[PDB]
Amino acid sequence: NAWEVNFDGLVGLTHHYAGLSFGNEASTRHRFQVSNPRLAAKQGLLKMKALADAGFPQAVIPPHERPFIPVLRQLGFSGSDEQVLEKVARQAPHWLSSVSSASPMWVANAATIAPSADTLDGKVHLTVANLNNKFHRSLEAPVTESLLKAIFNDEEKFSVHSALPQVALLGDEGAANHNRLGGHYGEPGMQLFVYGREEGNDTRPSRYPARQTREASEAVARLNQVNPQQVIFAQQNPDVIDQGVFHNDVIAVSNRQVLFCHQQAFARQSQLLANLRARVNGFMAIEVPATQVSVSDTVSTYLFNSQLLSRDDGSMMLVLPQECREHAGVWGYLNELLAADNPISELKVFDLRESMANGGGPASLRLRVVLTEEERRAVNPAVMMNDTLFNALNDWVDRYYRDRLTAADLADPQLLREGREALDVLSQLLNLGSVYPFQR
Amino acid sequence: NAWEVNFDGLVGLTHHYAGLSFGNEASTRHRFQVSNPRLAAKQGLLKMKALADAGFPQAVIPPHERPFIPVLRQLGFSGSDEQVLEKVARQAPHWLSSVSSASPMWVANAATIAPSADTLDGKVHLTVANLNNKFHRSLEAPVTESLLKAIFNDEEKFSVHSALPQVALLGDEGAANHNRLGGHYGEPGMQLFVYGREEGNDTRPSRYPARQTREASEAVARLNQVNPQQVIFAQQNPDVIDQGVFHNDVIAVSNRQVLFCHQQAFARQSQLLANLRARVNGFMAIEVPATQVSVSDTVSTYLFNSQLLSRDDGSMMLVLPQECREHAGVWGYLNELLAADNPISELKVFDLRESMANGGGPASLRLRVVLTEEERRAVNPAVMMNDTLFNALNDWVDRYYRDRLTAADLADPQLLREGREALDVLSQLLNLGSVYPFQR
Ligand SMILES: N=C(N)NCCC[C@H](NC(=O)CCC(=O)O)C(=O)O
Ligand SMILES: N=C(N)NCCC[C@H](NC(=O)CCC(=O)O)C(=O)O
Ligand SMILES: [K+]
Ligand SMILES: [K+]
Repeated sequence: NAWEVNFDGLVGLTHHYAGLSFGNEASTRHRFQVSNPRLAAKQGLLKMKALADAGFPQAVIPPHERPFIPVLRQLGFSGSDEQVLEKVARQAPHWLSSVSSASPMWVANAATIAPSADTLDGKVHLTVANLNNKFHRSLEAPVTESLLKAIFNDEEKFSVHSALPQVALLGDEGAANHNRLGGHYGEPGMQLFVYGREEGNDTRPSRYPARQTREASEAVARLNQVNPQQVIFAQQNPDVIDQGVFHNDVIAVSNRQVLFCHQQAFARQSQLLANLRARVNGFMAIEVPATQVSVSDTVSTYLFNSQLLSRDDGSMMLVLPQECREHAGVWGYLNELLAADNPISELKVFDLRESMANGGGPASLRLRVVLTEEERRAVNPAVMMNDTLFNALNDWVDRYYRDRLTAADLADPQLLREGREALDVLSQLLNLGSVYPFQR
Repeated sequence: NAWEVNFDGLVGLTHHYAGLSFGNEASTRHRFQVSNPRLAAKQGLLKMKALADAGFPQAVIPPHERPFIPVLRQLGFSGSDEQVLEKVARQAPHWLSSVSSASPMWVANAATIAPSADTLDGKVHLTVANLNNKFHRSLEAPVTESLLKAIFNDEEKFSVHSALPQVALLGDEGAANHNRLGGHYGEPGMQLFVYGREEGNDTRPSRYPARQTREASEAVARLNQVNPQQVIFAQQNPDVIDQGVFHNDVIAVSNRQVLFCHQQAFARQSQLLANLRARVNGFMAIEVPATQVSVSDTVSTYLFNSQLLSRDDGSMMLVLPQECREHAGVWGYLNELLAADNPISELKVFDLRESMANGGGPASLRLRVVLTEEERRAVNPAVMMNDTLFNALNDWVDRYYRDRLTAADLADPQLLREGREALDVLSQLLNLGSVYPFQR
C-alpha cells in the first residue's frame, strides 16, 4: 500500500533563456528574452504547495551549482573562478550559458524510477539519466546522483544507479519517457518505456533529434531490476518528434489504469494500446484526435505535460499550465473531457510561464516516486513539502534570487557568489551536507 | 634540439572484427572475419622494431583491459565477472564486442600533443581524446589517461589533461586530426588542427559522420596551452569524409616543412596552403591530384596514413602499408613521387594487414611526441623500444595471445583470465604499476 510522491525541482537562481535545446521549440522561440529567476522559483513552489495542501505527497529537489566553473576549466579556461568567468565571458560567452542553465529544475529528466513493487530485489531503484543529447543538460548527472543519494539515503530501501555511458548510442532522458500503468500504486505495475530511435531502425525523426534510444531504455530497465514481464518498449511517433515533442511527456501521460495521449503519440499506436489493454486490467486509453487538438496546439499548450493525479475516491485531476486555459480550442477540449464520462473529474491550472518559456510544464518539474509507508519514512524528511519548508524556501528565494537576469549577467562575479552562498545555506536547510562540488 | 619520438600501440589480445565504425569502410567491409591477435601484435612490433633499428626513436603504449566488465555492469548486467560475461553473451552479445575491442591500439587517436617549444608554460602537454563518436572507442579515455600519466610521469616536464566532455558537440579524435609544420622539431612549430564540422556551419558530411568538431579542436588548443600565433584550424573536405576519410591522417600527413596530402583533402585547400606558405618558412605542399590517385584508391591503400620520417640528412622516408605496393596505380605514383625532385627519397613498406582490416595503417598505430633530450630522459625508460623490450614483448605475446579469435569467443571466461594475467605481467614489464581498473 504505497503512495505516489511528487518531487519537484526548485528553480535555480541562474534561470535564463539561451535557446540551447534544438527540438524544444519553446526554448528556441524564447531565445534571448529576459528571465525572472525569483518569479520562476516562486511559481514552482506555489504549484508544489497547492498540490501538497490538496493532499498529494510533495517533496523538493534543489537546484545545481551554477555557473559551473569546473567544466569551464575542463574546457581549457584557467585561473581563479572569477578569472575563468571573465575569460570565458570575453572569449566564449556561449559556454557561459551552457554551464549556467537552471535546466536541472526539470526533474522529470532527473532519473527513471522503479517502485519496490516492480523490482527483483524488492527495493526502490533510481537510475540517473545521462541527458547526453544536450551538452548543458549532460552536466547534471553527477550532481543529480549526489542529490538523489542525499534524499533517498536509506540504502536498504533505495538503490541509486549512476547514469549510462555518455554517448549518443545511449541517449537517456529519464522519467520523461517513462510510464507506469496498473491498479493501485502499491501493486506490481506495467512500465512503458518510450524511445525515439534505435540502431538498425530506419524509423526515426528527420528534423528534430530523438534524445532517447531503445538501447538506453533497455539498459535502464535492467539497472532498475524491473521484472521482465512488467516492461514494454514503444517507439515515439517520429512525425510528432519533428513537431516539437522532444519527450514523451509532451504528448502523453499515464496514471493508474489511464493513458491520456494524443492520437499521433506512438508509432503502431493501435498495437500498443491493444497490448496494454490485454496486459493491464482495467486499462483505459483516452486518445485525443488531431481533429479536436492539433499536434501544433499540443506543443504550444502542453496539455499533455500535465500531471494526472488520483483523488481519494479514484477520480482524477488534471494539473495544467495556464496556456491550456488561454487556448480556446484546448481549453474547450479539456472541459469536454472533464464533462465526459471518464476518470478525469477535475481541472486545476497553474501559472508556470517562466518554466513554460523554456519548454517545461507541470509534469516536467516533477519526478513521480511511488513509495510505501516505510519507504516514505526513509526519505530525507527535510525535503518534504509543508508550511515550514514552504515559508523557508520562499524566504531563501527572496534573499538570493534576482527579479531579472540575462545571459550578459552570467559573467557577473557577484552572481557567482550569491549562488554559492545560496546553495550552502540550502544544503543546511535541506540537511544534504556537502553535496555540491564547490563544497568539497 | 628535440627529436620526434614515435609511440606505437601494442595490439591487445581481444583484437577482432566487429564492424563497429560506420564511416570507416575497412571496419565495415571486414565485419565478422576471423582475426589473429597474436599476428596483429607481431606485425606492429616488427614495424616498431624496424623503425627503431633504423634510428627513429620508438616507444610502446600497452593495450587496455578487455573485455571491460565495468561498463557492462554500468549497462545493467550484474554478478561476478564471468556471470556478467555470460548474461551479456546470451542477452546482448553486441555489447560484448563494444567492450572487447582492441581499438586503443590506434594511439594516433589517443591524445593531442603539444611539444614544449609551442606551449606557454614551456611544458609538454598531452590532452586525451574523448573519442565520443564511437561508443567502443569512447571507453578508452580514462585508461588512456592513466597510461599516459604512467609513461610521461615527470610532472615538471609533462602535463596530461583529461578528455573533453563526452558529447557530440565536442567530438575529439586526437592527433589523427592534428598536424605540425615548421623547421627542426625542436623549434616552435605551426600546429594545424583539422576538424569535420562546427556549429552554425552548413558545410559538413552527409553520409559518414564528422567525428571531429572545431569546438573540440579549439578547446584542446587551449588545454595544451598552444601559443595562439602557432595555431591554425582547417575544415576537412566534407566530400572526402563521405568517401571514408574519417580522420585527417587518411588523406594527409605532415612532417617538418612538408604537408603530403590529396588534392581534395581540405575545404578551401588553396587558401590553406597559401596560408601555410606564408606562415611556415620553407613550407612544401605535395598535392596528389585525383587524376593520379582517386579518393577511392586513397582510402583502400592508405597511402596517406603513412609515416613521413626525417632522415639524418634532411631527406624523408615514407612508411607505407603493404596494400600500397599491391596497388599498381598507387605504387606507380609513390615511385614517381620517390623519383621526383623532393624530400621523399625512400619508401619503406610493412605488412599491417590485421590492423588495416579495421581501418588502421602505419600512422594510426603511432603517436608522435617531440621531446627534448632532457624530456626524452624523463619518459618511463621501460617503454622505449630496443632488443630487450622487443624480445620480451614477443615472448609475452607468444605466452598469452591466440592465433584465432571471433566475436563468439569474446564470451569465453578463459579469454578474460588470460587477458587479466597478461596485463598484470605487462604492467610489471613496463613498470606502470596498478594502472588498469581491474588492478585496483
Ligand atoms: N518535458 C520535460 N520533461 N522537460 C522539459 C525540459 C526543457 C529543457 N529546456 C532547456 O533546457 C532550454 C534551456 C535554454 O535554452 O535556456 C530541455 O530542452 O531539456
Ligand atoms: N586513422 C586513425 N588514426 N585511426 C583509425 C582507427 C580505426 C578504428 N577502427 C575501429 O574501431 C573498428 C573496429 C571494429 O569495427 O572491429 C576506428 O574506426 O576509429
Ligand atoms: K470526466
Ligand atoms: K623524391
